[PDB]
Parts: sequence; structure tokens; C-alpha cells
Amino acid sequence: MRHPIPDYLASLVTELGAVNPGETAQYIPVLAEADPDRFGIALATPTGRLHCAGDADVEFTIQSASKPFTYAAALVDRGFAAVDRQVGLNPSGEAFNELSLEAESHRPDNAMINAGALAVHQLLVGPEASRKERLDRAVEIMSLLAGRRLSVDWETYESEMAVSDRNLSLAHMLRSYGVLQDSAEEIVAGYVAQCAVLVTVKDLAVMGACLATGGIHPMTGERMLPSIVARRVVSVMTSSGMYDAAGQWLADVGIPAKSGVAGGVLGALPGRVGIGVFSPRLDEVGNSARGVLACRRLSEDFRLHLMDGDSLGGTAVRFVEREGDRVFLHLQGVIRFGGAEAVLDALTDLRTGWDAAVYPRWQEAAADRAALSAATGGGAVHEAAAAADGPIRTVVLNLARVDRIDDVGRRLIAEGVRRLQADGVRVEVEDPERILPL
Amino acid sequence: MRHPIPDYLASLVTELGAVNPGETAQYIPVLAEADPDRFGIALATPTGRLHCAGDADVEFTIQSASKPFTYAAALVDRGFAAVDRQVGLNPSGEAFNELSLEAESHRPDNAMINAGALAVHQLLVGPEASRKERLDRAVEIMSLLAGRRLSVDWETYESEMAVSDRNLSLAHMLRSYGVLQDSAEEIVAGYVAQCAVLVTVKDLAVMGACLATGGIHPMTGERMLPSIVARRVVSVMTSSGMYDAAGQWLADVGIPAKSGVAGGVLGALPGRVGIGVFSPRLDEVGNSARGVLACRRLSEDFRLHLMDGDSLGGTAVRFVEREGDRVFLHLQGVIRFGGAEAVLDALTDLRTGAEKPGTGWDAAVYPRWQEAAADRAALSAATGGGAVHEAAAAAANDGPIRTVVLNLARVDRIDDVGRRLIAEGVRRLQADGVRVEVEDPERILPL
Ligand SMILES: N[C@@H](CCC(=O)O)C(=O)O
Ligand SMILES: N[C@@H](CCC(=O)O)C(=O)O
Repeated sequence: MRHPIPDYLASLVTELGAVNPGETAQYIPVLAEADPDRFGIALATPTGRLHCAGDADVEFTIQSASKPFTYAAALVDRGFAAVDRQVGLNPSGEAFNELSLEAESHRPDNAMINAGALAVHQLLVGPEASRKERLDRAVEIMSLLAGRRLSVDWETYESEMAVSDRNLSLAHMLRSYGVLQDSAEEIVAGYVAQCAVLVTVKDLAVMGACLATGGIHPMTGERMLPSIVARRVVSVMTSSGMYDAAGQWLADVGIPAKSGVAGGVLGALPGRVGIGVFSPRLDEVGNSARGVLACRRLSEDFRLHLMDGDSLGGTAVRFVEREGDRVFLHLQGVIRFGGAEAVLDALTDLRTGWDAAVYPRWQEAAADRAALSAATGGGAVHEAAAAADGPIRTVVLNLARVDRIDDVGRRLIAEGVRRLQADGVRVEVEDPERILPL
Repeated sequence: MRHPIPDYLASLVTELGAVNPGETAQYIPVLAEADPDRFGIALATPTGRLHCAGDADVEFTIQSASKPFTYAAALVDRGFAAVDRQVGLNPSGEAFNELSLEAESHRPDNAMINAGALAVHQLLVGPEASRKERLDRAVEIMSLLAGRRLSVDWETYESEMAVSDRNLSLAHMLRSYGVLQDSAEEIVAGYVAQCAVLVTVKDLAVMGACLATGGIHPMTGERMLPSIVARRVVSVMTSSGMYDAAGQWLADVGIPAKSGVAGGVLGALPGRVGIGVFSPRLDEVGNSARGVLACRRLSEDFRLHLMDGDSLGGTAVRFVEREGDRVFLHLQGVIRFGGAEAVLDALTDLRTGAEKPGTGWDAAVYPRWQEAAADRAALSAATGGGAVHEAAAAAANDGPIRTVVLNLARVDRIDDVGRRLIAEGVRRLQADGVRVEVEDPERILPL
């Protein structure tokens, strides 16, 4: 049986590919001459898959879609305090207003706009890194997330460097307020070379997937970025990535994304998918036309959105079974706050230790324990209450099926186990991969 | 034993409660004279719990925290087109600029600002509804999600209606541009009563949990709002709810919220928790001081954020076992795209096809990706793919798969998207000549 996701994408490409509105970026010939007859799309999933269709293996300069990764690098290289001192978090469009530096927060608005991107590149390796070191770094981060060594399309680089007055202008202005210490030419060149890095739809998908999973590379399970850095990045993309697109992106699409003038659109939906789309021609706001439209279709056809509540919740509890005086409680999945909250509910539900008259409806609902759990997604948390003959003397906490867990989850469960013992219950933790400590 | 969360809240109340900066809303004497020494907090979970501490049961007027709910009611009653024609989605602070109305559509920026909230109330029931009908509707939507009949604190209403020149100004300007049809006084009076609805920290939490779950009441499991509407409301809260707070709320805290000048703060984190916080005094920007500081702490202490990836994913697959010619594939949790993708992955992973799968990537090009895909189990746990890998393990030397048992008993619910995908994956399995018997006791697969 062939996977149905790739067939949907191919069909989508064929459908939306029936037309090709707009025009390629004109600012440079190398991009304007670009063959417009191309259309590709790819999906990178946490499940290590890469569903694709169309011209998904064709390279193209990543342009500003590179902004979120160099941003991540900078945060990793210098820490939040150093980056936030030069780069703001204020949502904004590309148009430059000096008041953002002279007054307001006194720094470029955010890393998605050119002014911010310039400041970010300036920050890359360290306070005294060289021009080459910083570029190598920009090329490196995008390469590490992509999973392969990427290259700069110098033809494009030169082409753009000959017509970069605007970026030089922003760079010079930033220097004026201390945001840039090196020369305008040095930073603009780094930023331009950075935009010239070649990637394919698939590359972008994988790259976005790293952010989508919170810094974990979907193809190797290796943590590429601290979850805190990955969140900051996707947050900023959400606030300004599609700032000037039609309607209101977050409310309409809900898929954090960024478009490049070469036609590539990057998407990253936390906990679900990384998106890459390639379509040369741009709409009037400067985003890939079909690229944008493909994203809107993904959001609707698959009903994906940043605001949907697709969480582990009560499913963190695989099951709760009772054998005489001891109860077996098995956990599973990726346990964070929400997962841990459910576990504690299960523990407390084992009677080892609102007003029902005010809310009669709430009581008739909690009466059919399994039904309410089904309608809400409590997984197997309800089974605990079912377990609670004689008194429970032992509780085995099995974490074999738990993929991973954060300190918050570790802290909560640990505290949970402690209070169980404080009830006189013996608790033995079966943790083969020992992920509970620390 | 005692649930640790409520005790965490209590500590937090005691801690943050050591000080009490800012001051009560000075615009009306009723709110300005309210006892400042009050601080409560509550969390309403999808599971159906209500953890709280402090003055979590003291009523207070919900004020602007009523905006996300009246907005939901309008969408339900009028439909997206009708509302979107009068209420924009553009993020903005409360400061009003007539320019926002000179646009081609002619509408205030969003439902979170007064101008928008006024436009919202005007839409509440229908084109011809009466004043009393709309007010009743506002009080209703809020009551339905709180789980009890709420009431308007008329003492507060009167006090504020005597000093509503600013909102009267917005209402008049909106009329000038055709956003409001009835008198400015009628609409402003409705919106002010709306703000006088009495709620407690617990009420806000439950109400917020309703949005957080996509429109499902955590205490009953009943759907109160279409998920498409719940999402629109939380999106809008995210964009403008805390527009003028210090830093950038979405990035720093990541908990879509809204504060009311009476001291109450609403929270709604998709799929995880509904938040209600109450602390009378406001900061310089006009939000509850401790209320806001409490949300920051909840965000940091519990590592809660709109951007974290707490998804079912591969866990949608409970397990995949095999007995000779048949495979038992059990699913679970709340399945939507995420889970369904993982399921299709498991079905496909069973090599029931005559052809060999297309990896999409070149093994010789990504040696690191191969080595990882080798220890299938390790890659799965490091990822969060649950049991999807057991499928490839089942495929892994003697005998073709003839039967696949797809059990959904452990599945809480599935959305049409996943319901469509799984149905298609099952059809393709049968197209391979594999017998598929779906054990679906609660019939959740059809439609
Ligand atoms: N290299 C372009 C950016 C292209 C884009 O917006 O993606 C510039 O800095 O003007
Ligand atoms: N009812 C108040 C709004 C309170 C709030 O901002 O939360 C007003 O219109 O002035």
C-alpha cells in the first residue's frame, strides 16, 4: 500500500499547478531569469518521514527563510541577553522606521525583518569573530539542521551584492545606534551570502521539522537546539514571518512560516510537521504565490493549526490494573506538564489517603467516568478510580513505554511518588532506561 | 494523598502575595474602592480537575475578559463572513485611530479592543435582535461555559455607565462608518453590562479551559463551541490579548491571555489548561499586576508555552504485535492529523506491498540518518513516535501478513481528517489483499 499523504501532495501540486500567477523577483537578474515552471512541496514529520511531491529536489537560494536559523545560532552562540539587546521581539513589517532605534525599544524590531537579520548575523559566533567565521557559522547551522553540507550560490551572491543599497542603508543606520560594530559592507555581505545558501524543498522541511519538534532532528533523534531556543524562533516566525500576507496568518492558517524571494516557503508547526514549498513566482506582497496557497491548503485540508489541542494529556497513562493489594500503573509517551498532571490525577484517584449541588450536570458526567474521559481525552486516567477487597499496599510505576520526559514532568511525578509513600504505600519504579532521575 | 499542583498554587499565592504593587482601576469608584488585599488563582484541566489556591472563589466583574466569549457567541450566531465584515483580525492596542476604519473593509482592528468588542456586541444575536436579547445572549454564552447562571453586578454597571464618554466615542465613530446600526448608547450599555458579569477565578479557569480544549467543556465532555470558533478566539487573544504588556507576551510567556480592570486574568493554553487569576490592583499598562506575574510564573515553573510540541504523534499507536499470519494494531488517544500520520506510517511499515518503499532521501547521502533508522526503537523514543516502530519490527523472514486487527477501543476520539486518512489507509491495505477487521466498539470511525 502506498502512503496516502504523498498522493495528496502530488494531487495538490497538480491542482494548484494548473496556474502560475505573479512574477519572479526582479531585484536581480539571476532570480528574475529563473525558470518559473517549477512547483514542489515536502513534509518532514517527527516520525522521521519525508512525504513529498513535485519539484521537491530542485535547489534554490533560501533567501530570508534563512533568518530563523541564523537567529537560532546567535541565541546558541551568545545567549538570550546578548541577542535581545540587539534584536527586539516586536512584530513588524519590512518597512523601516528610525523611531524603533531612536525611541521605542531602541533596537531593530525582530529577526524576521532585514534590520534584525543584519544584527543577528553580526552576533553569530562571538564579539570578535571574523567575517568568514560568521558566514561559516550561518552555513553551518542551516547545514546541521538540514542534515547535509549546504553551499552558497555565489552567482546569486554577486548579483545581489551589486544592488544592495537598501540593506547597506539599514546596516549603516544600525551602526549609528551601536547595533553593528563591524562595517556595513561586512555585515551586509555576510547576510547576502547567507541568503544565497542553496536548499531544496526537502531541506527546508527537515530544517523546519527541527524547530517543530523543539530542537530535535526528526531523522536522528539528536538534539540540535535547546527547546527554549527553538520556541523563541517559532514564536518570532509566528508574530512576523507572514506579517504582510493577506488576512491574518495566525488566525487564518496557524502554521508559523517564512517565505523567500527565490520561491521557497518554510513552515514549522510545533509537535506535528516541518514544511517546505518551492514556487518561484511571488504575489504582490513578495511571498511565493503557490507556496503561500499550498500552505493555506495544508492548514485547511489537514485541519492543522497552532491553536488546536492535540496533546498527550491523560494518554500519558497507558493503563492502571489492580491485583489484590498492589496496583500497576504504566505511563507512556512524551511527558511534559500536561502528561504529568494526568499522572498525578491517576495517583490521587487511588484513594490511598466544586460543589456537586451547584453543578448537578458536572456530577452526572463524572458518574460515567469512562465516557467523560473519552470525550475529553483522559486516556486511561479513569482506570485508577476503578482500581480503588482491601487496601492498596504497593504501586508499581512503570516507565518503559515513556519515550521521554522533561524536568517539569520529572519533578511532578517524583513529588507524586513521594506523597504516595507518605501514605504508607510502597512504590517501586520500573525504569529500564532510567529517565526519571535528575 | 494530596495533589501537588494546588499546593504549588498556594505557595505561589503566598510568595507573590508578599507584596501588592500598583493600584485599583481609578475610572470608577466601585472598582477603585474594592478591597485590594485579595489574590486567588485556579487552573482547569482537560481531564476535568480544578486546582486552585487563595481567593479563588471571590466574585468580581469580568470586564474585558468577557470579550473572547461574546466574540465566540457572535461567530456562532452570525457566521464568520458576517462577523469578519465588521470585526477585523488586525492586532492592535486599545489606543484608537480613525484610520483603522478608513480601510476598504471599514472595521475596528480586532475583538480584543473596545472598538471591536462594541462591534461584537452589536452582532450578538441577529440583524434584528433587541437590546435585552443581545445582553441576555452575552450573559448566556459566559454562563454556558462557566457551567452556571452568571449575573450582572448592576452596582458596577451604573457606576461605569456614568463615565463612559470614551466608549461612547468609539461607538459613535463606529456608527459613522456603518459598523454599528443601533444607537451608541444602546450598544455601549450592552457592552458595559457585559463587563459587569460576575465571575470567580474558578469560573474564568473553566471558561478558559473550554477554549483550550477546542470548544469542549472539561467537566461534562459536551461541545460548547465548534472547534473552528474556539481556535479563532484563542488566535485573536494571542495576537492582541496582551498587546501592551512588558516584553512580548507570546514569546516570553506563550499563554494566550486577557486581563480585566477589575483584577481578573483569563488564560487559555490549547490542549492543556484554562487559567483564571484574580488580583484587584493594576500595573502601569492596566493589567492585573500579580495576575500577570502569576501567568509568567506558571509559564516558567511548569514550562508551558503555545509553541511546545506536546502532541500525541506516534503514541497514537498503542502497539503492533504479530501472531504468524496476523497483526494486531491497537490505536489510542485523541487522533487528528498528527496521530493519523503516525498510523498511516505503521500500516505502510507493514511491508504488505509488492514494491519496496521510497525513502525519499539517499542513504549514501545521509549515513547518519541510516545508522539512526537502524536502532528503530532508540530513534522512536528520542523522537516521540510511541509504538509506530513495532510495525516494521512485525514485518521483519517467513509468512505474508493476511489479517490486520485494527482496534480503536483505546481511542478517545478522532477528527474527520484522521477519520478520512485511516479509512483510506485501510482501503489500501485491503487493496493489497490483507483482511482488515476493525474492532470499533464505540463506532467512532464512520462518517
Ligand atoms: N536577500 C533579500 C531577502 C529576500 C527575502 O525577503 O526572502 C534582501 O535582503 O533583500
Ligand atoms: N469595561 C472597561 C474595560 C475593562 C478592561 O479593560 O478590562 C472599559 O470599557 O473601560
